[PDB]
Amino acid sequence: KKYSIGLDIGTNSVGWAVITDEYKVPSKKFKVLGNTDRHSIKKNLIGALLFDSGETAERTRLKRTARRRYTRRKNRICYLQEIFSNEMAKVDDSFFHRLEESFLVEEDKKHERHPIFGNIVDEVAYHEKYPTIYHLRKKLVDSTDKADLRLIYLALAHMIKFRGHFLIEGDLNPDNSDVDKLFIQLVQTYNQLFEENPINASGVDAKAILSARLSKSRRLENLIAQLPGEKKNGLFGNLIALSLGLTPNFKSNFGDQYADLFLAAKNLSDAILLSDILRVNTEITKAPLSASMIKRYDEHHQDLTLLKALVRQQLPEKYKEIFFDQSKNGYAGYIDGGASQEEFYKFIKPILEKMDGTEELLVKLNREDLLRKQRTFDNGSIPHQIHLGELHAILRRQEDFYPFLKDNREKIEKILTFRIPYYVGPLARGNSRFAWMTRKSEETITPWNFEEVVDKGASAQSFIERMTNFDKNLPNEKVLPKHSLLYEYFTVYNELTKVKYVTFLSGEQKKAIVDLLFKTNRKVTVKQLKEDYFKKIECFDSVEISGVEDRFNASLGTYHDLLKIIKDKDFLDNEENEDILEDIVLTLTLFEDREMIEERLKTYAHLFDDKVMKQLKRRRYTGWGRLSRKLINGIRDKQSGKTILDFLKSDGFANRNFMQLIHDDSLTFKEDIQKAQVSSLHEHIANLAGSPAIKKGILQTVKVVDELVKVMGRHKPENIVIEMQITKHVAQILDSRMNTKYDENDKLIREVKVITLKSKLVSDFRKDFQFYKVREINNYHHAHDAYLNAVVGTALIKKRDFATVRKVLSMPQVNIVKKTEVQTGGFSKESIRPKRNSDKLIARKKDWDPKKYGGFLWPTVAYSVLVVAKVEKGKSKKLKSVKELLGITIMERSSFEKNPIDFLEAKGYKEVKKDLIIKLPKYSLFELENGRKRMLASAKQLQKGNELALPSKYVNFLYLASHYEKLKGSPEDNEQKQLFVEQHKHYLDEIIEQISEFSKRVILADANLDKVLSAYNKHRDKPIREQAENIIHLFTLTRLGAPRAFKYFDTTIDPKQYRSTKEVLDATLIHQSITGLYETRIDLSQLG
RNA sequence: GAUGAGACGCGUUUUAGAGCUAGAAAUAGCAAGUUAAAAUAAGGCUAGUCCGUUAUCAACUUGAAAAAGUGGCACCGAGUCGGUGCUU
DNA sequence: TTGTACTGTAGCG
DNA sequence: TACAGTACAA
Repeated sequence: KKYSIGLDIGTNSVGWAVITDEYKVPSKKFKVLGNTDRHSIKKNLIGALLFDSGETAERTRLKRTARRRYTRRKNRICYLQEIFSNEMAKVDDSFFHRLEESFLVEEDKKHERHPIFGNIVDEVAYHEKYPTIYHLRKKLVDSTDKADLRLIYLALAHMIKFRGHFLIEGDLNPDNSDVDKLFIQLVQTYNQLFEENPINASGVDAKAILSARLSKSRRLENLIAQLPGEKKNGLFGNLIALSLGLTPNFKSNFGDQYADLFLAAKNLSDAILLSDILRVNTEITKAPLSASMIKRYDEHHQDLTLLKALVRQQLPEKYKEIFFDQSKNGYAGYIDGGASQEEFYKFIKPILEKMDGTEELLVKLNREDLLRKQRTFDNGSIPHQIHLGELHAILRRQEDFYPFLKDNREKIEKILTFRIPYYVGPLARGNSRFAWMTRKSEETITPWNFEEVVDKGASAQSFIERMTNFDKNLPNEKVLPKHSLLYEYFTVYNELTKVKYVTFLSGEQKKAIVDLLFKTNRKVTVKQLKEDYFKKIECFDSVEISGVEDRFNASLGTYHDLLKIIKDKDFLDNEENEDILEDIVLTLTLFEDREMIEERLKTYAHLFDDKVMKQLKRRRYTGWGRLSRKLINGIRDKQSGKTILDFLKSDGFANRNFMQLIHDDSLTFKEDIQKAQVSSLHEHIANLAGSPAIKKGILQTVKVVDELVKVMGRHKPENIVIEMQITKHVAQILDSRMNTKYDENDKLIREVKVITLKSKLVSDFRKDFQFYKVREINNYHHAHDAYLNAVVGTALIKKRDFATVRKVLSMPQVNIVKKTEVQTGGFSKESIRPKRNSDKLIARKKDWDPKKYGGFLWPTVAYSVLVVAKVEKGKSKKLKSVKELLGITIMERSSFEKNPIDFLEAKGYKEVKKDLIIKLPKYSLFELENGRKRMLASAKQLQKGNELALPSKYVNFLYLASHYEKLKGSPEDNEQKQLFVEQHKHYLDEIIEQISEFSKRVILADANLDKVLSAYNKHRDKPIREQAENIIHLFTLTRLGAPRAFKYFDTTIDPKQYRSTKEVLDATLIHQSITGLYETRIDLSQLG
């Protein structure tokens, strides 16, 4: 009557099995629908579900974010066009239209082919006068005469579109960029640090002595040569090296006294970077980025003509290969091909080594300066303030000439400078799953009127309530920051409570250790404890400490940070100010923009003010903690009256750890956790947590349990065995769904007992008693693993059977089911291919013909559709009937599901029989002659779908033949396995014949069969190890799935691809259930 | 560790940046090249500076959909399950 | 003009 | 690893 179900859940597989109380898997005659002759097939209640891995939403999030960025960039361009329209439309009637249709071929182009002027003479004059955009930018900055309005528009449109980063706040100044002033500040703070023997010095000429011309290690002698009173190994060399990112010997040169020197060295380093990002830097006043790129263009031109002359005169061989070929990573490949800067350097670098006199040019490669482009991967560090200043200079230079620039200077500057804040989110109207913003009005949001439309308080508060995460130990409670005061003091006390001294720590000792050392220094080591506390206070000469090895991993960074921003130390040591300080760290963790942070902290202005506020406004914290206030110093024990944290302060002689406070059942804390932890099936799965790779596994195993209950007359099991983010989720749902009855005195009736097991027990059961398994032979190991889970679980709850378990491990019929997916994702591969005459190119837009504009390729098929119809064939037309599959792609999926009939007559199929349209997803199973099974991978690709059910004794033979000397058991057992597997060595020559029969029956890969037979015969004499590993990889030939290229000793066998789905037109399609015990067999040969 | 927000720089694609000479030419020699526009999932309607690659999905009967319903047992054996016997 | 075989295709920090 | 591009059998 009663039965048990065993499960084994993985990321790609869910194994399931039914056992009785006699450890036997039942077999039942299952009814089969469809038009086939078969009405009932005998099936066993053991099998496994195979499925695709569940993906995280990350890639979707990146594509979403990028798509928003492109939309907003186009919107900025549209805003600038709207500003220009009223005047420039009088200047040039069709300028924006030409810039819009610049992409089109001339025959699609309604207006003239030249985008800017529309006349060839003025376009050539523009390109001669301004070969790059930077020349036009620099002229518009540096010219006082009346300029043409369209060129002004290209300048600001280039500047607004490609606007640079916002990693630096506020405005730029030479006080941060010019290295000399921060060097003066750094030497000033060093001198006030010691004042005995200072190196007093003026500013430094960093343009040679610290930037790329003598950067990194070279500055440690170049700058030292101007100040020989200090040295490269000295502390001045130390600060310069720290200003160059090196690791100097701080311990040899020498407390938070030196932290000022460290931070000033870091800001000096920042000054060198903002100097070196621009070539000209301080060498000229006008248009610094435009000037830098014009200089780069001039240097590129002269070095290019030098390089061409030198190649043409001294080594004319491969002159065409460099400058004409455009395929072998030459200069023509650098410009007209897809060769990077470093690839072009790497191509000509052995060349330049071979040629003579290249030294003056090769250093430009060694400095990465040679023939650089103006649009490069290195432009990512360009701040937006440079473009802002350039745009401001252009509008101030043309303010009086064009009045609408004077009326809209702040408008254009706001278009460039506006950033949607971290906390506002998307500017939706409720039609977004992600948006949380609250409007204070119902109108269009522009950057000019952003500050009077969004309710920043309500949007901010919603942002707090969404972004806050919730505690793993109690999911209803808000987490603290990882940089919270109580979080750091929690982990400091939790690390300190496991320290034992020999001459455990008591409460007063721990409190004094924290008050004299942890609340004084960032890093505390064992030597500091035994020297500054035990000898100083406890008067202990010799102390041995075993709790901590070298130093404490936890530290009070946040405490000393607050002690830095305000020096009112007793205020930090006051328990009344704890919640206020928690609110500040909650403020800086959540927000990154200065405005709303300023609004939140301004409430506390009546406690402290001025310099402390202006200082603390620059601090920011990142990350979030794993614990809540309501657990650390929250719930209280009934008998002791102490929390987690109160127990951490004092626990008598034996000190108890947070995990062991949870683990101990003698307190009410476990009860307090479990009574508060608890918080349609689709509605029930819609809220659960965990990684996507395992959530799929849980949902599919509960569905498998649903189908299994449906099979067995709705009778419940006696117990269900479950394998071990998911640590209670493994049981949670199935306890809730099986156990649905309760009484007034019994809180829950245990009709089904959910038994939890670890993989160590089942693996040890397998390793001890010769019931071995491998992954390469077949996917029967999942079902065998689950059935073994059921066996051991029932045996342990209860506590010829060995013959039964060996027979079940050697039963051939196991219901392997590959779950059938409609494919979802991007409908094509992302590389845009160039123009071609092929019709296979996918159009990138509705009006862009891919024969002229290129397009995408490799489309993805969501599912295939079997159609029977008449197709127009032949010059002398007649209507021939045909049955064939057609692959529906992801882009055509919706258009197919709106009206399948019209979509099929769009493709050439007429007189389509509508009722015989069958939907075939990926991994649709077809059966053919001699039991050959083929799996539909696409409309024009099949896959292997048959299992080689090799008897268990030979699988034992293969496992023992491998791992020949790495058992790590006992010598008697190891030598017994070796001699016992040597006594069966003829199993090798029988298993190769097993492979031959099964592959000749259902794989049909005869050339590959002869290849592996010849390679086996000519490698017969090699020993057990490497032979026994190569037969393991030959099961790739017989394994279900796509045909992969496996490899023998030396030869590599290419896969045999089944690129023909014509044979499944007459096969028997199997509609297999999630457990596969119910099937619907349709004989497609009777259709059409 | 799941999950979200805001940004930047590249890349790709088509076009614009007049190629010259010898040429019946299939072409040969030379010059030139660094930049810009437009798009970056086709598109969708509640038209938002929003959404569109995450999750979900055997077949049949009801139901717009949600969702519900849809398939006997015992024994002997085992090449992807077969056979024997009761039952409506 | 239609099927097969072999090799190459794939946008990130 | 599904699909593309080129190269042959009829």
